Formats: sequence, structure tokens, C-alpha cells
Amino acid sequence: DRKGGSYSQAAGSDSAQGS
Amino acid sequence: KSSVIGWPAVRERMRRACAWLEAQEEEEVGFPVTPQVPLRPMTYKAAVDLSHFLKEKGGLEGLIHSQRRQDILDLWIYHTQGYFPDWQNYTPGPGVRYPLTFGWCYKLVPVEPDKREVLEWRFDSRLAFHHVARELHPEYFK
Amino acid sequence: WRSEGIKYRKNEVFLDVIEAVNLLVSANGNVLRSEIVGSIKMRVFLSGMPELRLGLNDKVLFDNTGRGKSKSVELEDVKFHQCVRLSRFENDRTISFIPPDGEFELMSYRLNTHVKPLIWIESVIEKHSHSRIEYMVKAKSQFKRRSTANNVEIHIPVPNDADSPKFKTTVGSVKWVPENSEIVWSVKSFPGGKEYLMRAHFGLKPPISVKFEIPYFTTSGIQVRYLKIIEKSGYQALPWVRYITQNGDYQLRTQ
Repeated sequence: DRKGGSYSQAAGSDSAQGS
Repeated sequence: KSSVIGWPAVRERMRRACAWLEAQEEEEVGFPVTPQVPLRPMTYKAAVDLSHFLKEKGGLEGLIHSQRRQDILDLWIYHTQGYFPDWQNYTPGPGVRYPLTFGWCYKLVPVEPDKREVLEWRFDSRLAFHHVARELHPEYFK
Repeated sequence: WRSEGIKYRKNEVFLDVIEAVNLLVSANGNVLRSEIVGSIKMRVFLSGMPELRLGLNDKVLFDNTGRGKSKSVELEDVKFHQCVRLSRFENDRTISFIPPDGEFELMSYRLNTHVKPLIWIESVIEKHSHSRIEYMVKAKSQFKRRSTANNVEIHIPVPNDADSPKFKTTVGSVKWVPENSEIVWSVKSFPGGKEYLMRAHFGLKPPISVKFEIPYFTTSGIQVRYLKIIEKSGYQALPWVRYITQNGDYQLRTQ
């Protein structure tokens, strides 16, 4: 509903591998 | 958590997985994203939790690992729980293949009498406290 | 670039991942050029003097990390905004930087693909010399049904002397632009996996070009997996992210 669309929140680390 | 109980439909599919031809699908281009939904890498907590739901309800244990089967799992988790499907990688053979994702309590063990090498998913809670992949290969980590 | 003493009531970062689809289709219906040219564009609002890291799903990075067997993006002609440390990218694939304040562009990349063009256009053309001309064009959206292009504009050349335009179309709107010797078919909202038809004739060589935007989409599969922020103070900071595809240079040849 905004602009080029709405943002999604992103993660802060590669929890997949360490962190 | 009950949609976490659309797992039988996934497990079902996970199983059973002058010449005939594959029906090539018509491909649609691109990689859509659903609008506000957060996508993150798999987490220790989720991997542990997922692990356990799986060992309970069954179907993963000693099922035979092919990448085709692997992938149906990953997409399932990607679509329902929003974790990028890069986490279910394992350490290379030959041998037992170890999770690269700390918290994922399944490893790939080879097997002979029932039949490169063939493997099956097998549950190990020790994988939860001992990051075997990292010490086998710190090269992959940091 | 960075200076000291910056301060916000709320610490956040936004990333716009923007991909621009290049196309050249020869008159025959065969593809000369298919290319994605992307950039990552950032609005930064971060107090103090933080330290950023950008995880992408980067084929190499995955290959070196035992994650190779995963779906990735093998991404060419990579070039970085200044503040990015390369010594780290060179060895690690790590994207490491102290970001400027607010709007700036973090990186650019290129891709090659032969893959169905997002929007396909066939125009058939019947000309009766010195008498009249007819246009039957069909626009077809070849991307996922559940996505939707916006503000799609199709530009087709008509002859610098044609007159008396007439057209019909089930979806959208067609107009004459004499000054550019073109007709312009504009569909405001264009769902994927669809075929639309517009008819035009007049009376009595540059390519058909289209313009479109697709939110919540990429053609490359590029994921921004995470963005790490370190600042000395216990810092509560949130990154935000969107993907946008758009046309850049997209043309069907005509003759």
C-alpha cells in the first residue's frame, strides 16, 4: 500500500551458522 | 502450531519419491515475496523445536535421503514458517553427514543390508549440544 | 559519508533491492539479449557509529560454506559503494561497511539469463499501401500468477504520417502520440499469467518498448538473508527490506 511496496523485517545474523 | 500439523500431507509426499516422457511443466518466471512477512535464516531454537516435532510425529526417522525428499521439507518450512531453505545442508562424505545448522538434530547415516552411498535421516539430540560440523570443518564457520 | 555525533530517537535501516530487466528481442521472435541489472539502495537512520554486514544468498559464499547445494544467486560484475571493505569481500565474500547517513547505494550487480521475458508482446501488422494500416497486439504476462505488474506502458511505433486512429481493447487504454509517432497501451494493473488484446488501425525503425514495475518480486531469486548491526551501545536496531523489479531497457524489435 506504499510506494514500491511494504517492507518486511529482516534478521540480524546468520542464525543458520553461529551468529 | 496446528498448521505445523499439515506435516502428514508433507510426510506423505516425502515418501513415495516408443517410450514414456516427462510432462515438462510450463514454468512461470520469478521469485515472489508475500508482502510483510519476515524471512530469516533458521534458528537454533526453531531447529531444535522442529527437530522434536518431527521425531515425535514420525516419518523422518530412517526415511531414505534423496535431495528430492529433502527439498519438499525445506519448502514446507520456508512457506509455513518463513525460514530460507539454506539450513538443511550436511557435511560431505564419505561417512555420516552432519548438520551444518546447530540445533538440527538429524544426521545422515549410511546403510548396507536393506539395499555413491545411501543414507537415512536419523535423530541425535547430541547434535543439539555438540556442533560436530563446525569442528569437523571450522572452514565453513564463523 | 559517516560523521560523528549522529543521533535518532529510533534506529532503523531500510534496503531496497531493485532489479532492472534488460531485453532485446529480434523481429523474428528470438531473443538477442536478456539481462538483470540490480542495485541495493539503502536508507540508513542509525545513531552513533555502527558496523554493518550484509548476508545475501551468494553462490560463492554458499559454495565456500558447504551450503553450495542450496539455491543461490551467482552474481556478476559486482561493484560496491566506497565504505564497503573489499579486503573482506575478496577473501570471505563478506560485505562489511560503516554506512553513510540516510540515502546511498550500497552495491550493484549483473546477471545473464535466457528465461521467459516477464512481459511478452506480439504485434501483427497488416499494411495496405498508401491506404490503411492495422495493428493486432497481444500482451502476455509470463511471471507468477500471484504477482502483479504496475503502470505497464507499451510503446509501439506507428508511421510518422499515419492518421485517423481507432482502437478497441478489453483491458487498459490506448492513445495516439503523433509527436513520437507511436501509440501507447497503458495497463494500470497487470496480473501474472494473463493474455490481453488490443486492436488498432489508422489510414494513409524503433522497437516496441515496454515499461512496467513489479513490487514484492525479483527475477534473480536474490534473498537478503540478514543485515547485522554492531554499535558499542546496547543497540536496538531493525533492518527492513523490499524487492522491486522494473524494466530498465526492454524492447521487442519490429520489422
